[PDB]
Amino acid sequence: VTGVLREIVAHLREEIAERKRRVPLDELRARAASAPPPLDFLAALRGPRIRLIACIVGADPSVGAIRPEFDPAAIARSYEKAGAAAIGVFTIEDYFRGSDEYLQQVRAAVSLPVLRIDFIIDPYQVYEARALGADAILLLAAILSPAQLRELMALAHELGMAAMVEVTDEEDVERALAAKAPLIVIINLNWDTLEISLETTRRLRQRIPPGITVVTWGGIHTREQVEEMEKLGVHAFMVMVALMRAPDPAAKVRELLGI
Amino acid sequence: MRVTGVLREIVAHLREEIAERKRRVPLDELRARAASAPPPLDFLAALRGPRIRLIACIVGADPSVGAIRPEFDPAAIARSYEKAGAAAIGVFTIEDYFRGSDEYLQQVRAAVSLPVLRIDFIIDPYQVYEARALGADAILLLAAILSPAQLRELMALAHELGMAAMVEVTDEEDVERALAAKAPLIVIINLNWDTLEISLETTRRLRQRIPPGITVVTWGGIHTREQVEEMEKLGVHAFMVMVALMRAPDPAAKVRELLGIGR
Repeated sequence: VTGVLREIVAHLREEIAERKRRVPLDELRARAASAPPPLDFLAALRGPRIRLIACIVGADPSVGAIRPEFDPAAIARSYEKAGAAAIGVFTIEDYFRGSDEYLQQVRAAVSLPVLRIDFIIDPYQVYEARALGADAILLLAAILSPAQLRELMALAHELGMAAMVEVTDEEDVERALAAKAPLIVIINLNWDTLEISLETTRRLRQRIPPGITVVTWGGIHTREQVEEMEKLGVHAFMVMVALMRAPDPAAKVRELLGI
Repeated sequence: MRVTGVLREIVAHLREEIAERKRRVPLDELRARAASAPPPLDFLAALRGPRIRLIACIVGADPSVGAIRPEFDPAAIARSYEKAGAAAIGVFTIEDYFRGSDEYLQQVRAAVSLPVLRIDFIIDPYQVYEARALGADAILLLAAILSPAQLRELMALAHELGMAAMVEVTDEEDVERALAAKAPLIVIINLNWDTLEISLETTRRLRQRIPPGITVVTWGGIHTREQVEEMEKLGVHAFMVMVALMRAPDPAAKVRELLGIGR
């Protein structure tokens, strides 16, 4: 953690302390115990052919200027019809009020496993994701200490959720291999230059032994790329930017799955 | 489809925010605000040197929302960039999703004597008067998104207010649009919009299509002295840096390193 991400962390700490005040762990521990019971995310992620995780940003970039209001429930449903193996919801709760409600509306609308994409630095946030209906969380191996990585993985496992461990480089990969993570996502982003490139998963995928399920995220927008990743042993891919920019996102899901 | 999905949603939010701002601050009030401000400095002149010039860019927002102790202070950051040798300061304002992003541009403007470029998303003449009332000496115009009439209308409004208008180009079609509009100042954006992939290939591929006499800026994926020297060798007159300055431990030393100078 250093730079703009350091400034984000600083804000996250404030927000988390404020939330703990209003809803202490004990109250949230109970809430999570009574949420929709967790589906098996990792299982959805491995069949004969590479699987699609379709990601929704939990926020209306139009901020209400589009009428008929932003409706992620209907969006997720159309992704599910189009063959998506799982839905991802990028929540931005620390910067927008109702973001987490969008995660709940998606959870109610689909039968697929739901991955919550946010920035987890505290055990209290794993409980929050469970209480909102998530079946999986993300963990940033470049950010967390090797102790917190294992503690957060184990607590997710304790609550019934899968934890996908993000890696960006060779040093992140060894840390995830050290924490014995059975589920890794390669983020195709140079964290220094903010350069997106498929070359990251191409170089790094081979440093992950067979047995661990590999997911790839970033720079995928053609069916050619999807077949290339499937040739690489990659069991699933996440798409977010390609969907947000398609004139018909569900049609892009079908194109990416070759349907 | 050029304007689809998320970009359509942003523009739609902009259109609505501009209409609301217009009703609270009408054109004749804002025109007098612009006319009241100290006059814009010459931004084009700051970019014509014998060496390539650095436009050092600051984001006009606090991602910590106040949690960072010592509070975010862009005035002092801009002063450090000026001291280190920048030719101009760019301020990225996000006034359509954060409230007082424009107050940071005013803080920067009071703090330096360099020309100040306002980096934001201009689609309406109202926003050109706004940038001038906030102290801007230059604006950006995205040629790929404006109609030819709109592009020419916004360039002429900027000129009539004494500001420079930097026309952004992303590909060969954009360049021809800019040259057809007789733009004196063009910035090549080093970004494949399709993938959100950043690369200097764009500037290399498009620089020869722009005749001498037109001032060329390059923006995106610049972070080493060798890249700066290569662009200078291409006759590029200025470069914008934002990302590399924020990741830098000492941002003022990085400015000096990109210019190849000491103190």
